[PDB]
Amino acid sequence: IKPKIVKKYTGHFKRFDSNRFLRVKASWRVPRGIDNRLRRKFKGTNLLPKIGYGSAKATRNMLPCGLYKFPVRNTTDLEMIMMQNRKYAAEISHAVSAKKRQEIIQRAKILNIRVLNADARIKKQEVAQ
Amino acid sequence: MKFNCKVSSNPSKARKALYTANASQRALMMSARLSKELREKYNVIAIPIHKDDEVKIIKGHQKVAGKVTAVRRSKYVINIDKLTKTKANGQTVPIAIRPSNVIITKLFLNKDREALLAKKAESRKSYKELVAKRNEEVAKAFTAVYPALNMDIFGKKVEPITEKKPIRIPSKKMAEKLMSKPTLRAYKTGIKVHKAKNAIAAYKAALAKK
Amino acid sequence: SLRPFVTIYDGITGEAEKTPVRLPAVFLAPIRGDVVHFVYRNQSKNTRQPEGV
Amino acid sequence: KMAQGKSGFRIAHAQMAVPDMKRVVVAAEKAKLLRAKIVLPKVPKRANPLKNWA
Amino acid sequence: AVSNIHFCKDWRSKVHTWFKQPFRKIRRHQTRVEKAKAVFPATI
Amino acid sequence: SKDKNRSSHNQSHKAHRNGFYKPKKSAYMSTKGMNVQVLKNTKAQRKFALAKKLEAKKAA
Amino acid sequence: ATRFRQTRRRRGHVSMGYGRIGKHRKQRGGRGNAGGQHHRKTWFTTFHPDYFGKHGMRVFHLKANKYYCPSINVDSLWSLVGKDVQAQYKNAKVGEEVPVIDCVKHGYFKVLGKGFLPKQPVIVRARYFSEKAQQKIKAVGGACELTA
Amino acid sequence: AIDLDRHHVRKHVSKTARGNNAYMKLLVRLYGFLARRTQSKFAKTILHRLCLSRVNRPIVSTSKLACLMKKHPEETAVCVNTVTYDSRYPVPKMNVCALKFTKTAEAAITKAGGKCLRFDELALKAPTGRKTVLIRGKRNVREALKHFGKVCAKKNPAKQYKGKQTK
Amino acid sequence: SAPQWFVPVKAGDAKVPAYYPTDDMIQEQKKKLRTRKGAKITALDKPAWN
RNA sequence: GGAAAACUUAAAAGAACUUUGGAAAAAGAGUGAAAAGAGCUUGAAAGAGUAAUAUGUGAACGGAUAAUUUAUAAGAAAAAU
RNA sequence: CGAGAAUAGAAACUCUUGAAGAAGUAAAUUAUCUACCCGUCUUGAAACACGGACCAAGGAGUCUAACAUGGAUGCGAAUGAGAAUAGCAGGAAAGCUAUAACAUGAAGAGAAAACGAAAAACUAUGAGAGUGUAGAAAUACAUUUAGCAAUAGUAUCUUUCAA
RNA sequence: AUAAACAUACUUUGAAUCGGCCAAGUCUGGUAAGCAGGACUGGCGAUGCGGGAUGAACCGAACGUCGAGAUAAAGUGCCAAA
RNA sequence: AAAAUGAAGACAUUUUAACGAGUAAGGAAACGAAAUGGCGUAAGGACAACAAAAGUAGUAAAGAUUUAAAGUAAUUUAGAU
Repeated sequence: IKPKIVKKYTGHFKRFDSNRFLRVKASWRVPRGIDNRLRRKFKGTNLLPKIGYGSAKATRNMLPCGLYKFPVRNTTDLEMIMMQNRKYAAEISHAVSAKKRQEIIQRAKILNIRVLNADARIKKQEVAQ
Repeated sequence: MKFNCKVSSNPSKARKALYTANASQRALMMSARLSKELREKYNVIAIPIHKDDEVKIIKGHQKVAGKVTAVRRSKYVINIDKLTKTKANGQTVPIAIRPSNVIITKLFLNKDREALLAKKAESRKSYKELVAKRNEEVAKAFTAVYPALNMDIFGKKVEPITEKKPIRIPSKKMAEKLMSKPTLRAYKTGIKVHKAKNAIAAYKAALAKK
Repeated sequence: SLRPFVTIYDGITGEAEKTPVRLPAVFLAPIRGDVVHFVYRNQSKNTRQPEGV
Repeated sequence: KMAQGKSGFRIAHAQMAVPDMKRVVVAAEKAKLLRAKIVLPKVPKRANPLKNWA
Repeated sequence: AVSNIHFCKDWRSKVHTWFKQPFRKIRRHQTRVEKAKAVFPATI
Repeated sequence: SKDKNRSSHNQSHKAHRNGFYKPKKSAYMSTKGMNVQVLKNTKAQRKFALAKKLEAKKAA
Repeated sequence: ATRFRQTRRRRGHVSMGYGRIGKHRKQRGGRGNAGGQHHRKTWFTTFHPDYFGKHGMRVFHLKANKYYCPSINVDSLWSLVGKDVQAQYKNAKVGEEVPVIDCVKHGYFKVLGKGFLPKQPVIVRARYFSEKAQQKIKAVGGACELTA
Repeated sequence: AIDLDRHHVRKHVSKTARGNNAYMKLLVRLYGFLARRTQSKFAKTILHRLCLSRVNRPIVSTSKLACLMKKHPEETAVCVNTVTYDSRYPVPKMNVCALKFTKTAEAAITKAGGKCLRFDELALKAPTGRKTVLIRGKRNVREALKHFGKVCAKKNPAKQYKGKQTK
Repeated sequence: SAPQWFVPVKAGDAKVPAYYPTDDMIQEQKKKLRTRKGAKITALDKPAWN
């Protein structure tokens, strides 16, 4: 069972004039200029973030697989989402070593918890093995 | 903790005093431990290293033994004849070794190491009699209050108190209402997690009994 | 105000002392997080050493 | 009693004597002063009587 | 309220800070103790 | 640099946002500056009624 | 707490909450109480209507210690000794011992007459007395004593 | 669009105890439940007054409790505020329920034979309010209220914040 | 009994906590994905409701 | 009056011999855990060079909607009596 | 013929496509529609109005002192006394203790001398609590009592030439 | 008569602002002015959208993100939907 | 906004109804039915494997370059080098 996750706008809200100057990054900033084309909602350039774009509360922050995210740093972190394995999914942190990742992956299979980094930091077993 | 106001616990001032230490104080820093055979003969733990002293390397790639050919107090290193590297074109050069990674096996004792090894021996004995004197007074006080017991009970295994008397205080009812939201959700999560761990152990025990 | 009894244990032998001691009334004071936060916010700045360019 | 080692300081009383809400709830239920719990009725959706015969 | 602040003169060089206050206590106490040691009823 | 002198434009719209504050009832009940003899008559009766009331309160 | 100021909520707005037409300039009409009679006159008139001028006579070297005279009303006399002492001597009269409420020891030099006294005799000793204070003390059945 | 008189803004009534005091929050829950279930105007009044700020919850002294309770002998004064002690006048016997009792005020009520209840004990004894006398303190006796307004006014002048050369 | 959320699986001789049951008392269960019943079969002479 | 300029490695073990070249250097070889190769920890943006791919009549860039190409990416259970 | 009401009545499905890559998403290109240079003073700028070649890093409501309002806090006719300062353990720029000078307030008016507050108050409207009846589900009417806050008006009292 | 309980009455603290411009079944000075100055209202400023080819003010109508349907001003030979 | 429920769920509770343009300007923190909600930089005090070895780290940290995902957005998360 998994609901239909509907996104109202799948594009990116890019900062105005970010495509013309390299000093203006693409992270959004509301234009406060008194003569700004975008902030006056001219035809053609009237795309600003609003609360109306917010996705449905039921299907918010939900990964495409149908579950949520729950970062783990060791095996004991998995024990917090073993009652909710139909709701959460383990996501090993980026700094966790390869030796510790095997223990988490091995235990999470025991507890029937999905891991979203199941093929992360794997050894060189890709050629000649 | 340090209680002397004259010395400083600043890492920046510690390193600076190390790099600007004169030749007199650079010799005491270059000290190595005596081997088991030499420790039993002289009852000395460590002495500053010397030329023609034989040592054995205990940390590093090669644990060879040799004779100290150079003590370089400016670099804070020493040189061993055995440990050398050929300098590409064919000639060999010594490899520096920190004195703390070697232990002395044979001593070069002309006339002053006899003075030093003797002086460092009486110091060891005089401190042992001081520790012994203090350790007997602590024992003398402990028995004066617990005559049936012995001071040796502290060096053995400890048996915890198993009694679990509870106390009724009219604040346990509010304990969850005195928690902030960040720390209440963590407290209740740990409760729910522990119950699940306790429920599985109960289920496992039934199968083991079965 | 019963103030229940509190047991005193021996640290060496582990045997509880035969005479319990009543719970002092300071343990029934109101537990105010806000008032503590007021005081702790202030007193935590009292160890600071002067600085300046 | 006023403190001896802290002149002028006395332990305060909480805003409530017994900081528990349960004993008051059971007293009014015993005294039959509380109405019954209410579940909000399901509000029917608007229909078109000119076309929906039901 | 009509403000009355006499800051129009150079107040920055008129500032006296009491950072030596915790150390005055130790200094005076050590002299009081040393006085009694020297000749005890001199600090009487 | 001549400027416009005065305009009533937007003054009635401004005046009706928080509209005309009527006075309270207590504004029409003031008696300062009334007739001198009428004030004397009213005070004489009030002092007579109050004294009688307080005398009765003292009896009971 | 500089993280709770308004500067942190106005990062991004150009004028930092001071307006575009009327900028935030150095002065807004002078330095201090300037223009007390020219362009801030409507301010001093409105909020300090007696700021300018002179009144009363000059005292070249005032002695503020000579005007020091703490005062206590009659209704607050018995608090100087306590409600427990007051109840102890509640049923006394002329002839037997009555507590003496001295006020100079407590720091009050004058006794004024306001409020009511408990219907008991008392001996009030102070430096100065009021005309209505002494009436209320004597009517209750007490005495007035002077000091210094 | 639609032509309204005004747009919906937050109503300026408090509906919870201000601050983080755990006990005052518990009282709001206790009387929010009582007002909702019993549907009594008394519990609505206590719930409304518990959510006023400190400045709007003025104190009532034992002198005012004594006078207001004179013709109410077997009654319980209910004041949602601190109760201070008027040392000038005697304290009769009375049962008072209040948020806080001053050390000197509580000892004066207790010694005279009265009882100093809190707001949980009152809800246990008179939840809907049956032998209660609602009492609140004066608000206009604050020293701030003197200085509000224009002191140049002809009718009710203000009180002139003092400062430089205030003759 | 077992919690409703607990579906034990065999451990490949790996490290498991003290509370987790061992292999000898774990019997695996086939994953079940079909929860809707199929269509019924009626008489050949009668017409379908659909 | 009055600046700028910090960092190889654990250790110089700072390539060392051959071929091409007038020489500087380059290509091998070698040291080192790793060139980190002395313009030496990492190495961003602006600006170039090489490789792959795509587009084209007096600006260029952005947005909505589709098409084409490429990439990502959803499963091992199982019917009626 | 027949509403109400009473008695008996029945819905569980198909086909296509997808790990030989379904549904969606991203990037590039093409096509239709659409799109004037940002910041700024200005009634009004895309402006033939000014600054801006490009990138990185630095870059502008801060601190001290006095007052007021307001939200949380402690105590309450008191509050503070981390005023100096004097002690304690511990070695401590931290912590604790100090029947204490004083600061603000408890009393106000007058330039000053000289004074220094009750008829143990009154009137109006107002918060709350019961009882009964009824609709009948909630809830509405009648009656008894209470008079807080607040606003206004008053009698009385202190000071002033004047309230 | 009609409307009005997120009604009504406010209290305190404070920001910005007082260069304005336009239209008209209006007026005064002027030959007149996209000139100067006023009375009442609505706008622009602070405002995008559909229409007038283009336009600060005109006409319709004032804006959370969208799907479908009737519409407004105004249009229906092609650009351009009819 | 109003009803309902309420020691802890969770998505800052459930239901119903109305509403949502905007320059200058305002809405400090906290406030269970919360008197606007949040993201980011650095430093200080605590918390971070509850059975006596208790956050991550040479089985690869920080940083950098990119590929994808979550969020209306500020930004966050993970893979590869």
